Amino acid sequence: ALQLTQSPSSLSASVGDRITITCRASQGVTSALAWYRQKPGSPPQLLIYDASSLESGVPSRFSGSGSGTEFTLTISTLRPEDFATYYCQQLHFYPHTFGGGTRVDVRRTVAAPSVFIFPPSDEQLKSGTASVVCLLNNFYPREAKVQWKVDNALQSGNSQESVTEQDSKDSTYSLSSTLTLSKADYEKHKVYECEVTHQGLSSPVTKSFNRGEC
Amino acid sequence: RITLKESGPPLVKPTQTLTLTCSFSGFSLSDFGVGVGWIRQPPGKALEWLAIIYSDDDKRYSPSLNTRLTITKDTSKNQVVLVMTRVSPVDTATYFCAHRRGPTTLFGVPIARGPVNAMDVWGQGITVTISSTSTKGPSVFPLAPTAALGCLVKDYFPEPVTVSWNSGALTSGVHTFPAVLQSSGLYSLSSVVTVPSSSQTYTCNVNHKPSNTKVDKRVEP
Amino acid sequence: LELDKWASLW
Repeated sequence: ALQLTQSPSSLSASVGDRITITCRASQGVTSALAWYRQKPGSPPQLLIYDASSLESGVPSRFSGSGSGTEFTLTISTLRPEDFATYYCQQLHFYPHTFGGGTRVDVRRTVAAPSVFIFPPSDEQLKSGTASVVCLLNNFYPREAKVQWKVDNALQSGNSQESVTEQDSKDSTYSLSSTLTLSKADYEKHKVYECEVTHQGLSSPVTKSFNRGEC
Repeated sequence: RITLKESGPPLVKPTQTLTLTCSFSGFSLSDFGVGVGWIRQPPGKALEWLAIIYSDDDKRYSPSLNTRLTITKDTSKNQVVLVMTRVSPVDTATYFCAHRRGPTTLFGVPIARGPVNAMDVWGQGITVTISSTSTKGPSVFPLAPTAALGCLVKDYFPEPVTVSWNSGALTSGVHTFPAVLQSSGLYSLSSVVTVPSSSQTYTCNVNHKPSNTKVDKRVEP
Repeated sequence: LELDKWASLW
């Protein structure tokens, strides 16, 4: 159908800056664009309607622009509460398409993740399942990639991830990745590795253990 | 002041029918061109437009969900209902209902389209979870090797689970992660803590009130 | 694609 694309997708910024998010349509939607600000655990709030009209109650710092296919939201002076996810909605054609979001976090110095790998407890194996956990501690920026390999074999489709919300004091993120195997399969292999790629790391750090070194 | 509030079952099973209600105040569904739309949001994802109904009983649905969605209105009771038939775990999300303005009308006839181009007021949202799953307690496993340690709060249903360390004493360096819904329909969560590689006992106090399962797991190298 | 109820008013 339509396709309404947001860029950045993610952006780092400090209190005071000025930022501009871009929503782009495949078809012309005239002036039918809306802008929302979403604080976690809260519903979207209206900022700009009809591409450029400020909504009653919304601070002057916000501004909308564009027409047809090219749209932008311009926050002039970033404020605390403005650290959130932003969506743009198209209301010209049915279905009323939404943008994929543009998360806005607090900017700080690059923080390399302190990596830790945890083997499955011997009291879990007794129940038939093995969960190998990898922790990528207090890092920045949010983008990180964990790769699980078992005896140099790439594990795909058997792991689940989770990320904390940007820390109030640190301005960092932490991620936990869980490789889940069967006791039977767990014990068929020796080297379990958690390969972590990030920007604060010049090269992919690898934390491993041998189920076979005792 | 316009306010909308979503209500319905927080737990539905697959192949069943989900019925959500949007109760409002501050406007009427008889005011020219007003609309009440539904938008959902899968946990940690984007907003997804579902449907909309207007003052004139004119309705539209998301083309993907066309087959299952049915939207109605009772102008007198100030309510709008959304019926999603044959739900699956993919329909697990937070469902919002929002108000759409009519055009700027002078003499009851529209003179400006402007104001309609946004969903101006939304409700708090209602979290709806779909699972074939029965209520049950978590198994707590340790995560023993600054130094790092933690608890793997595994195989529970439904959410939530509270995790504290050393009965509340330890909070610095603690990271309690968001739960992940596993393939088995059960949740899994992990709580960790970074500490000086010097030390002093570490216990995760796990509570899953739905199954009434309270656990204290001591962790060490 | 079909269009908004108001895609056509000024």
